[PDB]
Amino acid sequence: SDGDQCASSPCQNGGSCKDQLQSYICFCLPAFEGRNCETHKDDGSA
Ligand SMILES: *[C@@H]1O[C@@H](C)[C@@H](O)[C@@H](O)[C@@H]1O
Repeated sequence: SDGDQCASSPCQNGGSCKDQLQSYICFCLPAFEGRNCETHKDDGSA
């Protein structure tokens, strides 16, 4: 009962949305980045 910021799935790139205290959190893979998982980390050779 601390606000629901996971109704329209704010996460992206198949990110997992989880309702947390105050705000929320997007659980994604280690190869992804960004607040809403919208930055595919494709480097490999970098
Ligand atoms: C939610 O967590 C993320 C990290 C991925 O494993 C998703 O497939 C899962 O549903």
